[PDB]
Amino acid sequence: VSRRVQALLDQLRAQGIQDEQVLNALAAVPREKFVDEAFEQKAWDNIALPIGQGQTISQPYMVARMTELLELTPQSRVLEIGTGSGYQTAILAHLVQHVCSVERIKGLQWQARRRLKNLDLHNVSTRHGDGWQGWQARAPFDAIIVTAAPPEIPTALMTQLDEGGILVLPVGEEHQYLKRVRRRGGEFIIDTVEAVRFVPLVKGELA
Ligand SMILES: Nc1ncnc2c1ncn2[C@@H]1O[C@H](CSCC[C@H](N)C(=O)O)[C@@H](O)[C@H]1O
Repeated sequence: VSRRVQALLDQLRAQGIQDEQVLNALAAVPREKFVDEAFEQKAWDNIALPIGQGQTISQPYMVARMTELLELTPQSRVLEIGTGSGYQTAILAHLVQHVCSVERIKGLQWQARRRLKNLDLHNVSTRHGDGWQGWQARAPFDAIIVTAAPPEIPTALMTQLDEGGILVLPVGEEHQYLKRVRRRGGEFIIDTVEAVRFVPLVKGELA
């Protein structure tokens, strides 16, 4: 593993990431493939970077943290909202049996699908759509992860959780916090994790 890669991993560990499976997945996904050639030198810096349409690839720490919170196993059926570059999608694909991923901007969904195909990842289903609606046909899910921030928790994304299912998302506008929602019998339990700042999860009209 390259110097820049081990530098990132060490930084993430120092920042409290403990799941070595998640770190191993991070190491195995060529992050540079997910940003423009112009950002090649900084592709492994622990920062967000511009991707195709006013959107950004998330900071590797935030990716690791959110991925940890989902408590994934190789049996997990996962729903991801906000494919973007496909970077987080690729990470999840290394960890679980199947990932379904929804992106509202057709241009991004299309490029992401190709990238994942190019990485020999065959356990991913991608969709151009509005993730406020989840993906009912593929439901329920053991884990749902949202990489854009709605002002409220989308109802469908609780409904589509299986028993013991975990939803992880940033919530808010002026004040955003990362939240974990767990389905437990007749109840959902909502915990607050940390402060964050994401682009909004945009409702309806597909870009
Ligand atoms: N309603 C919606 N449904 C699906 N995706 C949405 C959405 N609103 C915003 N998004 C998308 O959420 C993404 C936030 S950037 C996500 C980064 C991505 N996880 C990666 O690794 O590259 C953007 O691509 C944006 O288009």
